[PDB]
Amino acid sequence: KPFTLPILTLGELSNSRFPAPIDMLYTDPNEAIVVQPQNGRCTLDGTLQGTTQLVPTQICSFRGTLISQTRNHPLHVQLKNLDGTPYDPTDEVPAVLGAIDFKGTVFGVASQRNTTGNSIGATRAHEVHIDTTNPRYTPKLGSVLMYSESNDFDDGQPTRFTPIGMGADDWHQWELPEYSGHLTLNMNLAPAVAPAFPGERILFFRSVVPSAGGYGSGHIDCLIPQEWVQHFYQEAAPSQSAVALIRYVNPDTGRNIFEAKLHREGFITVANSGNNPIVVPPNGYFRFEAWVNQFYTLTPM
Amino acid sequence: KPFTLPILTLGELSNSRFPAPIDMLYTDPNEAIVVQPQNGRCTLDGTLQGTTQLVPTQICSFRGTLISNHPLHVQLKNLDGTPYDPTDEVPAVLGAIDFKGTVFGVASQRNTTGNSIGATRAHEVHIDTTNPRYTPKLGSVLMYSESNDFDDGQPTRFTPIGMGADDWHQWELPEYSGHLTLNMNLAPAVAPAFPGERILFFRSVVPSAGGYGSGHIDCLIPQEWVQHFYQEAAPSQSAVALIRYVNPDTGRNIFEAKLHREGFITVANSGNNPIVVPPNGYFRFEAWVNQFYTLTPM
Repeated sequence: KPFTLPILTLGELSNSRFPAPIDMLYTDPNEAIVVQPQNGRCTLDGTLQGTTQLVPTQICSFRGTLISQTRNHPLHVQLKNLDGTPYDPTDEVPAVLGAIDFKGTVFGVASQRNTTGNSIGATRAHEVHIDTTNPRYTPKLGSVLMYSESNDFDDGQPTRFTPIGMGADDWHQWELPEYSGHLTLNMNLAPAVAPAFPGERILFFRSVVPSAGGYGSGHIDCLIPQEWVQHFYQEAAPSQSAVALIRYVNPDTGRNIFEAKLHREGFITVANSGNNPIVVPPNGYFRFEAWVNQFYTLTPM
Repeated sequence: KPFTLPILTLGELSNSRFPAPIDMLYTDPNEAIVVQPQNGRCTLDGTLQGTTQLVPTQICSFRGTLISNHPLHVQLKNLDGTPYDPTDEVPAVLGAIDFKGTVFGVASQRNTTGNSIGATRAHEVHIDTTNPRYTPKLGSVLMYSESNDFDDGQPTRFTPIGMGADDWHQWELPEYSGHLTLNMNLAPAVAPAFPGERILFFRSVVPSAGGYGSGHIDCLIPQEWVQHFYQEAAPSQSAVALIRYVNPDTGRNIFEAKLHREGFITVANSGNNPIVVPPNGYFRFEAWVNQFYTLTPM
């Protein structure tokens, strides 16, 4: 079964680490870096890793039951899986699938539709935020702590968190949260990735997301788009080497814009050409060319 | 080139009319109906119709510039950032809300001009698509917010969340150009062609910001099918593709359905109780058939 990439253009792709469209391709203009995101992790032969799940509108969402305590009002959410199934802390995953995979304050909307009590079916929804550096951000243990200026939430009722953007100018998108709290280390992580040679840089799919105040830039970079995650998962094409050579191509004219290494682990490196941003045709997209090895030398893009 | 369906399960699929996961399959428990949604419209050979675009998180979103219950007049652009041309042969800007109701969400800004370039803000808003100023075909929509903390002249984004009031009519199209200028370039209405058949819907249950509204949004095919048909562009060998909902473990056909070339599904009405399907099941293409194929009662 031949390995293939989706033929969606840049403006037709979705971020795999935040529910947003892709705005541009991006490489670090200062240096090469090492990253370890947990959403948007899928090998080329279709193995999901980290906290990666398949629904693009559920990335960084939470689902569960509100638990009352004992101005910013605390809202403890006892989690279930985003697909409604019970959450099992013994699963070999870093946290509930879809959990926020970086340090920062994410603002969004928490909503409820009552299933028990005297008002079954009654609904409410208000802005909330989740600080993933809070010691009660414990999605591996099965709970997160939200905060809201509204106390209009019903105890014991189903509660969904939908993320919107930056709740504060405090994002560190490559710093993993402590999924089990201050005491216990992270486990079952998707591996860290980095260029294997000097002169190479990871190529990111960059989105710019909203912010509820301040001057935060709103950058979220993913290794592959969510549509690629869905594609590899379903195709499960055998990887014939550690490195697939791919080209950003103009499908109308056949012109090759630049070449890149698509690693079996599920991320892209390009040869550093080291200045100001990447210009690609809006009708173009990546196309698989051949299976190569690590000793392939990339032409500066 | 053979026709194929994605193998994603129900809980792995996205609604094509709202940014939400699919919750269940659904048919009308009383009668056959006629529907004409404008999002989630794609023929089996990959022709997008209506206001359908490809990004699943952008459905029912708006993008534009704030011009001037505090009213927020938004001059629209396309969701992919390109300018919006009202002369395009579309019912409205791609991704626009395609039903009558109050949709609540968050409006956000990041300043690009003035003395505070880069400054941001975001607040809950709602859009009443029955408002005379809901005119996404002309290129503008009116939002309302309890906060005044918005800067005019600045890029403005609306992200939908759910019901702003218990007033949804998901099959009643809005007046995209206002009370004037009846809708144009619409994706066609669809309905079962025979008695005893019903349209099979992919149903989402979305949030609500007050009241007892059910939150139902039904789509003809999931957004992943839209993306898949668009890329594959497999020629339709007949007007009706026979598909079966299968259990991949056992290979058992749970039920069969007609997948019409226009891009919607009908099943043989079996009356009673909501639909029981295994979590690991998915639709797969079986063969090309015609209108005279008799579906087994679902």
